[PDB]
Amino acid sequence: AMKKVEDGNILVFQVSMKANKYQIKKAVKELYEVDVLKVNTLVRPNGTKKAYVRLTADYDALDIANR
Amino acid sequence: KSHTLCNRCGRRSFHVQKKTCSSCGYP
Amino acid sequence: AREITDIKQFLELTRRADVKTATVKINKKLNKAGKPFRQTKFKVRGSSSLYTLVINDAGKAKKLIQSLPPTLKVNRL
Amino acid sequence: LSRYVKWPEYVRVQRQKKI
Amino acid sequence: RLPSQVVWIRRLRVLRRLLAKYRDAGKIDKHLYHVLYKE
Amino acid sequence: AQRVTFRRRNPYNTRSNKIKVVKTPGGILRAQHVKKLATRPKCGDCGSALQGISTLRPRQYATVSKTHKTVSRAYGGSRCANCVKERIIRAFLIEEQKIVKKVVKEQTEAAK
Amino acid sequence: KVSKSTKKFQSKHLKHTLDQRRKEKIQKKRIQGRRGNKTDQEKADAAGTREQQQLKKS
RNA sequence: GAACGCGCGAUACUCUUUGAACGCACAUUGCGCCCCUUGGUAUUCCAGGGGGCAAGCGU
RNA sequence: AUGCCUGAAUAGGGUGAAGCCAGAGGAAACUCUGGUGGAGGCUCGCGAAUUUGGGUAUAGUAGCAAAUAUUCAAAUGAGAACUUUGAAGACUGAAGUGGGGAAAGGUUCCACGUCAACAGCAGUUGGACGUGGGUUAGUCGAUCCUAAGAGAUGGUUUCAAAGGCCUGAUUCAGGCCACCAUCGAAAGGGAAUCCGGUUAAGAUUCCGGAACCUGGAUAUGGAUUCUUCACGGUAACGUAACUGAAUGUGGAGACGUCGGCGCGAGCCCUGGGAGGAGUUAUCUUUUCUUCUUAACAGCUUAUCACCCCGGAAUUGGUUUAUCCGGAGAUGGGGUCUUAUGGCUGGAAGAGGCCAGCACCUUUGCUGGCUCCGGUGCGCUUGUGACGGCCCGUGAAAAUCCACAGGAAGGAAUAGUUUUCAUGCCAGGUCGUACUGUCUCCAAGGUGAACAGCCUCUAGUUGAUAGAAUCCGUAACUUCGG
Ligand SMILES: [Zn+2]
Repeated sequence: AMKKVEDGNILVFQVSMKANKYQIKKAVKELYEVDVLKVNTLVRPNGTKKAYVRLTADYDALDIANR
Repeated sequence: KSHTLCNRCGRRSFHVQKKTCSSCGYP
Repeated sequence: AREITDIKQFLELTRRADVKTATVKINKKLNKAGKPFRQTKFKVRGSSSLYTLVINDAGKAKKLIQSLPPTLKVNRL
Repeated sequence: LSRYVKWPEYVRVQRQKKI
Repeated sequence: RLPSQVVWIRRLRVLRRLLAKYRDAGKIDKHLYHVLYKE
Repeated sequence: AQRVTFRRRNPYNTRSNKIKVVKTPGGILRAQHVKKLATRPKCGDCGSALQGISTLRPRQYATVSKTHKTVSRAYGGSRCANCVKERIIRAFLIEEQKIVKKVVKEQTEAAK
Repeated sequence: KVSKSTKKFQSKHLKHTLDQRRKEKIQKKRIQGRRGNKTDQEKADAAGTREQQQLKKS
């Protein structure tokens, strides 16, 4: 996940099982004040949901991670 | 594989063909 | 992708507001006579397609290069 | 056909008692 | 090697092609061509 | 001499999933699923394929102009030319026969 | 060169097809020597028409 | 009574998904309708939140 | 025992039925000869039987759990027959011991650490134990639709008040229509994504490039030509557009099986040339390998069918297959479907094969070639026009389109329409790791009789171990011009 953050400009988050892509995008935008390009979600074997949030090129994911 | 999980009781007693449970009678 | 033959259409495409860059590609190839020549492809993408103009004449390609806007980023090859 | 649908049951019964 | 049907097809096709070519060239008229076709 | 297989969920040789083998720009053989071929529109009277109408899938007709799926003649795009000609001739002759029969009835009831 | 369909059939269906063919052959051989196995057309010919039956009665 | 979670329920050592179980289906976390409200350019679009849906010829 | 719905399969060798063509006999009928054609209770490898998936009804003794073949050197380790690397031998041999899937399993996938227990010897190994990591979709499926059937409502549409829409200067009045919820397929029907790269473990999902489908609001250009819903051709029909209510229809979806013939693509075979590798006591222009082009987009391309002229026995045309013609043949000239090929964009910048130059290090920089052809009773697959047989004219529905009809609307500081072109925005939930009763892909040489033998690509080395037709003739014989 940190490799994705450093290279692919993708922040990896754990989200609730009741949240869809709209809610994840909106929540990232509100909490971290960044523009989200895309959101890809999967359901992990342990019953939790993982989201890859790719941000717009105007933002650096590493700067948000350090912040 | 004649039986599957029953929603009401959680046992492997829901007959797939009959659509009835042999342990709690669901539904 | 799309191929165009009109030079002024290419220039009009490169003059739009939402244009990023244009690619100039050089190919060394043979003609039916066997004499090798230099062929220039000018590629720029519009809204949803990539328009390519193929020019087999060196002088026409040079004139088109000179006629490009000075504020347009050009990718050589 | 089956035109009896033009009369509901209660109308039919209350007219049958009239006869 | 080559079965019967293939060689028969090739022979009949070449014979018909020659007959049509000869009729179109004027060497054979309609009726002699019609006889040779059936033959 | 490379072997290829299906690229989707269906593992059976059904009509729905049919495979062609193509050589990709990577130099390898790969499978590709082919869609069902489109069927030419047919005349509503004789069942012959309509002339001058493009052959597309049912939902692809919604995206093309009306000239690609009609004919300028009456019943164009539904019935062929010969069927329309028969319809015109038959209608005219039926009308003429009706006129003649009406005249005959008028004459035969005029005796009394 | 053997065709693909031939390979698939010989690997899948050849054995039971041959066994069934043998079973039909054996049953036909057994029934050939028995009495009472006649086709519908043969039985119809044997019974005859209504006129033939009335002649046979007379 | 069951499932999933931290005796308890997202306020988790108020009350998730269910269950007589109730909008409709159900071996699917599937498919709808209604009212109010908020946000993203916004009268149309998209989404989020809250609350709901088991007349007669008779007198 | 009999069913029903929806899929897969129904193969191959031999023989050679009707019908047809041409010869010879006879007044016909009819009988022979050759070819063609390609059929079946044909063969080959009252009773029995009759492929298959999913759905749905009526004593430290016996003994080592048996699936062949292992050997040498090195490394790791306390410890090696069993772990790792290299070499040798051997096995599976595309109908695989090879690469995927449905179902089922549920973390068995990957890494690091470990040998207390388990893998019937051992183990430093693991489908074990401990701690972590890993499955990304508008385009692939589910989701939608109905099938046999099931099943609520008052047994499956029945003596049910079972529902929606439209018109109107404001008067609640009037009018139209018929028929039943729902469930039921990850093999049926169905809108749309490809290539290259990338991980220890993820890919049509991520990254780069490239493109489509559906829905929505809207603007611009053009058309709607005197002001009001456009033209051309005898015709088939063509078009950048070119309004169309109720109502009534038509097409696609959408439908048995077999046979030969024609065409395309992939594989196989093969010539030249440009690279690389092996052998070379002798001979061998020698043996192996690279020379690739995706979805999508533009132009062009058609057998069949149809239209116009014309009017035919001295009967012509014609298929491998005998059918067609005054119900209009032969001939001459055209129209159409774009299936499929060709050129181009995508695109050489990708991939591939080489050579050279940099470093105890992520140590990547540079330069070339990636070209031109042939062949088919060959295998796989798609398609076209036909022919034969069986038979309800060969499942339904969702969905899209079109036709008849003539309601209504359209002009003087932006008339009406926007099936023409360009432009803007968006696409939720669940599965995706790994293996795997039904299923997918499938090289070459010998065999010169399906078979068997050997090998290429790719996988293995698993199983307690040690000791004792063929030689001599002749005639013939292939395509075009
Ligand atoms: Zn017709």
